[PDB]
Amino acid sequence: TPSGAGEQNMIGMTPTVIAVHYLDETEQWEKFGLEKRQGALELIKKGYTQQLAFRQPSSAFAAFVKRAPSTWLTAYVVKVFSLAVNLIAIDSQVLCGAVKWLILEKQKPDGVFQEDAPVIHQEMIGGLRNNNEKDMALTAFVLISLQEAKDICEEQVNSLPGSITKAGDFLEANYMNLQRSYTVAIAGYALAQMGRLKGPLLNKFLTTAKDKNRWEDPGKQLYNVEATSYALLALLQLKDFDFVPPVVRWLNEQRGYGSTQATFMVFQALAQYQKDAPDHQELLDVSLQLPS
Amino acid sequence: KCGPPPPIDNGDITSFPLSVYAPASSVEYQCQNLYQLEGNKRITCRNGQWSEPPKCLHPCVISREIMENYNIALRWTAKQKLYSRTGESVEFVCKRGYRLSSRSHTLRTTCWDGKLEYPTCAKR
Ligand SMILES: CC(=O)N[C@H]1[C@H]([C@H](O)[C@H](O)CO)O[C@@](O[C@H]2[C@@H](O)[C@@H](CO)O[C@@H](O[C@H]3[C@H](O)[C@@H](O)[C@H](O)O[C@@H]3CO)[C@@H]2O)(C(=O)O)C[C@@H]1O
Repeated sequence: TPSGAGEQNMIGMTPTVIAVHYLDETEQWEKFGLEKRQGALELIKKGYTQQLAFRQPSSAFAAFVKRAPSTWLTAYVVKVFSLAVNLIAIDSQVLCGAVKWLILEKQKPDGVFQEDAPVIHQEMIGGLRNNNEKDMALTAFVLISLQEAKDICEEQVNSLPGSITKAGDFLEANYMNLQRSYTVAIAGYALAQMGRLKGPLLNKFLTTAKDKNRWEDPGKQLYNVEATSYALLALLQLKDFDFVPPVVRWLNEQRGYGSTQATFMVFQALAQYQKDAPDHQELLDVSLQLPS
Repeated sequence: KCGPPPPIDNGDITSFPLSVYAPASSVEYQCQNLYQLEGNKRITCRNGQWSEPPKCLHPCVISREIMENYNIALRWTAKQKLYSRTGESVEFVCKRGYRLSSRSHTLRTTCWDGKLEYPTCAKR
């Protein structure tokens, strides 16, 4: 066990939250063992409660009490807690306080989100660990988390929709210059979610894929799994079910250290694919993520 | 007794909102990073009514785009982009061998509310 628990606890929360989500969304609890749901819910509660000890007076999070808070970690907390809101009781002040800190403290005038205190455990951030296009990649990552929180917090936090819009403008204004498939996939999901992916941008998003079935860049393949998952989420937003089956097959065929993001994103994307797509293909195994 | 506090652009209140506020009670605003509160940061529940709320003055964004033009580049640092608060100054010199063709002072300016007037330096 590595030491900075504000981060490590989130690494450990991740498998359970996304497994439960997957099984809820695809309604596959009967097959897996419906008896095991209550136990998983309590494990999620215990992750959430443990994370609270790393919540700073500012409502931001960091690996330790006296480390500066991380923008990335605070946004990953918002995303994970948001998937759990109807799984356990998540205090809105915790979730929407973290959202407000992002908006008030870490967003730059042109919409960019900035990281002033990177996470210690860089393996937990997946393909963000790249240094080109970090403004776009991170801004997309944070905006995706803001999108998840919009309906819980729009009331508690009035500045949220405009900060959302301002992040989208920045993504839209720079999307065409992008070179890396990872950024194209992650920013493309972020834009698609807001319906703001179209014209040359949509074309660029779709034509960036290889073999009409993956988004990839030279490097750790775990980053391409995570990229393609975003891409699959962007396609589901677009309702482009024609483009989807080869993507799903390539992802399904890709069944560790540094796999928090791959795991989170594959299970999210494949859950939504089965939830949304008419006569979807038969799909992988959740007990790895959720043992007993 | 007042309802929820009004919104302001590029800012929000420093506490969590409630549905009804007893009179006498105040809340403060804060602007987003690099935005400048104009007016009183605090409002009060005045006979079932909010007192007046502040403005947030825009910073000024200095792009690689704007740079390539007026033929000025960054005097001290070499960042291809820079943000300036209202009430704060930036400083350029001219591009690849030009003269100052604007006013008898303008290389040093005051970003105010998103407005910043660039010096122009013309070719040769
Ligand atoms: C928005 C912003 O960043 N405002 C800063 C600016 C900008 O960073 C800069 O002007 C852009 O090129 O810097 C300011 O401080 C400088 C100012 O006091 C000048 C006075 O002419 O001196 C600079 O320090 C110099 C020093 O004077 C030199 O002798 C030395 O060779 O180098 C030093 C640093 O390189 C200050 O940086 C500014 O007003 O321009 C302060 C703004 O708030």
